[PDB]
Amino acid sequence: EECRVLSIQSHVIRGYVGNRAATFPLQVLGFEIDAVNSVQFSNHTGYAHWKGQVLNSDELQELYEGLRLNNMNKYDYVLTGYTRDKSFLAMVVDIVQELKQQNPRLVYVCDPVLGDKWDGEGSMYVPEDLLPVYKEKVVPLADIITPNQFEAELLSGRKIHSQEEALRVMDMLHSMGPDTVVITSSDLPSPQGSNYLIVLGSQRRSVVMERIRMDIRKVDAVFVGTGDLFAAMLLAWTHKHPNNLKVACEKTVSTLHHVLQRTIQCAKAQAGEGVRPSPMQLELRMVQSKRDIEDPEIVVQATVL
Amino acid sequence: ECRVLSIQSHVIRGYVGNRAATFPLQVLGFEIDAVNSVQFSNHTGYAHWKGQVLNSDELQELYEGLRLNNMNKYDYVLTGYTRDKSFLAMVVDIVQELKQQNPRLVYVCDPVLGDKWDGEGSMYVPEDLLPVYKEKVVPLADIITPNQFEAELLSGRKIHSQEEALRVMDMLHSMGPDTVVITSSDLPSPQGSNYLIVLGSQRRRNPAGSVVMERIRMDIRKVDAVFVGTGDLFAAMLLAWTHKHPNNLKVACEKTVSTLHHVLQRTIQCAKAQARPSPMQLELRMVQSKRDIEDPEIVVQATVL
Ligand SMILES: Nc1ncnc2c1ncn2[C@@H]1O[C@H](COP(=O)(O)OP(=O)(O)OP(=O)(O)O)[C@@H](O)[C@H]1O
Ligand SMILES: Nc1ncnc2c1ncn2[C@@H]1O[C@H](COP(=O)(O)OP(=O)(O)OP(=O)(O)O)[C@@H](O)[C@H]1O
Ligand SMILES: Cc1ncc(COP(=O)(O)O)c(C=O)c1O
Ligand SMILES: Cc1ncc(COP(=O)(O)O)c(C=O)c1O
Ligand SMILES: [Mg+2]
Ligand SMILES: [Mg+2]
Ligand SMILES: [Mg+2]
Ligand SMILES: [Mg+2]
Ligand code: NA
Ligand code: NA
Repeated sequence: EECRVLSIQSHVIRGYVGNRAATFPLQVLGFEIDAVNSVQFSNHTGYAHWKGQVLNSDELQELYEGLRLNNMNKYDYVLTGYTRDKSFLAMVVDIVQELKQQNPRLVYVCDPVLGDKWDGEGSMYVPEDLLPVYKEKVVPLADIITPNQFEAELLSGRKIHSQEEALRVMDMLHSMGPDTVVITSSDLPSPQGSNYLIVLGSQRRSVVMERIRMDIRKVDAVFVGTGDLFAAMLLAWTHKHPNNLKVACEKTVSTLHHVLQRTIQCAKAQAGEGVRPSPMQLELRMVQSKRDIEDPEIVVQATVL
Repeated sequence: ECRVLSIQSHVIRGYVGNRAATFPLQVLGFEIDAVNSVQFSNHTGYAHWKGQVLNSDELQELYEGLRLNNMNKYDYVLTGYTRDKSFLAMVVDIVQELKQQNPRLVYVCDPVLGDKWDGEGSMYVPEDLLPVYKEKVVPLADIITPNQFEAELLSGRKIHSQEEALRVMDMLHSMGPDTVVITSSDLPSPQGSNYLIVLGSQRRRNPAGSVVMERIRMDIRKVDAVFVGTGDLFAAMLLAWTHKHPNNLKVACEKTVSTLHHVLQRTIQCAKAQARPSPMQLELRMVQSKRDIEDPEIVVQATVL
């Protein structure tokens, strides 16, 4: 009847990040997703300016309490992403634990947002005290995690220089609890050329492993909200294709392809030839990608490792 | 691209305020930015509900952020249930500046003041809001959607018949808005007593330059239940379909009212099959009505007045 998702992420007025990047897509795919907005900002922090207010851990608990009092604390999935506050994350953990006791079959999709790699090596953009909570509290509770290379390294304590090392680090994260690990981006080399980024996916489930790889053509620009979109779409596609990590990843990545393809085109037309599109011009063309989200044309086959 | 700034309430579970208005508008291709005026666990018609509210200062701050980035350029502004006078005054100042930034901006205002329960009607917003609506908001509005009780409060006249309704509608036009739709009333229907009546009136200047007025009426059969959020959805869709059929109120209203019907029908059937349906079972089945929102099959035709 209904697949409900409790998604606790940022909200911006203008643009598509966090809950803004996750909601429309999931609703379009028929999920009863409920959005708890961890913050409400004018726009994402990639802009010259930004304003807003946050939601403290007490307010989050207050909201959970209202749902519980009405017996609306039964969800099929929980989805979380970027959080800057340690208190908030701990409160999130208590909530998932609770929702899990309420429904053992709940799937927690955790995007362990900690930072990223830029030119070569990267940096965190979350207070460091958060990492221990993610390693000790969050990830062990998670059923599906979506870190990028940097986050996978931080959560494992191991550096990743090759595909093999990435799969080993993924085995470590698996042992930490999550049955599905998908590294959403990395510096790994591709035979296709230098203009590619690699996605690796591992799923434990007769206990069998399924591992995949995808080589994605890089678009010349920095997008915001794509990691969030990736996690939400992975949530939707692993849902329709359980035990088929391959397809789930192909639909997720293809959906990202169409959205970004549509986004970079508009960004240019607006910026004009030879001019790099601004963050504003680079906002995901989300509503215009509705048909691509409903049924994405697979434009990337994933290789079975 | 058509940009809408919608300042209304947000709930975690259910569809009212920005939750009733956002998904449908996005489905229709509108770039709608949602400013959440409150964040509650659910709508206040449930046994319990908890949450926080946005104050006029935070609204001003969120707006300052859009402005600092030059993102205060909108085609439409949509407001609904507002609980605080200083908030409403802040909303008024915002709409003024936006209209200055763009003189073609259309302000769609749902002047939420109260309603009628059986025979008697009463307010559910601070009474000190009525003067602000009368002198500050409605004069800035291009499209208003009051229910019968609100048209009466705004006009200062009681409505006992179609004739009195049309006079208050002209009164409302003279206050400001070119489009006045009374979204519900207990006026008499030649089809029975179990009908609510919708009246619409739109003043526009045709190609030749003559100022004319289109007037319509719809007799909707009442369903046995109280829905929350349908008034919000009505305004949202009215915005969407008058945008599509700017010189045809009859069609705009027929698509708006037909969309509610399809939604309410699906909702009433997946509430009966659950049960009396409680507030939770009567939540608008928003996500499941996607197809109906995109292209509503017209099920009720309007009477030309
Ligand atoms: N410049 C780009 N070119 C092509 N695809 C991109 C680009 N940026 C993002 N993507 C798409 O978005 C996905 C996620 O990458 P991103 O770098 O946006 O997230 P992450 O950094 O992997 O996630 P997060 O920081 O939220 O944990 C990539 O797998 C790819 O599908
Ligand atoms: N019980 C019902 N039976 C049939 N249709 C209904 C019913 N309730 C709401 N509707 C639909 O929703 C529309 C809006 O009515 P509602 O009473 O929901 O809002 P209002 O009270 O008219 O608006 P507001 O938000 O300004 O108070 C009606 O015109 C109709 O299309
Ligand atoms: C507050 C906030 N939410 C969401 C996002 C989206 O993150 P990503 O670019 O990985 O999709 C960002 C990006 O930094 C952010 O700052
Ligand atoms: C915060 C809020 N938003 C929206 C609504 C829904 O209004 P309506 O049923 O007139 O569309 C309500 C109900 O009173 C409400 O409390
Ligand atoms: Mg990245
Ligand atoms: Mg992110
Ligand atoms: Mg009503
Ligand atoms: Mg309302
Ligand atoms: Na990621
Ligand atoms: Na109304």
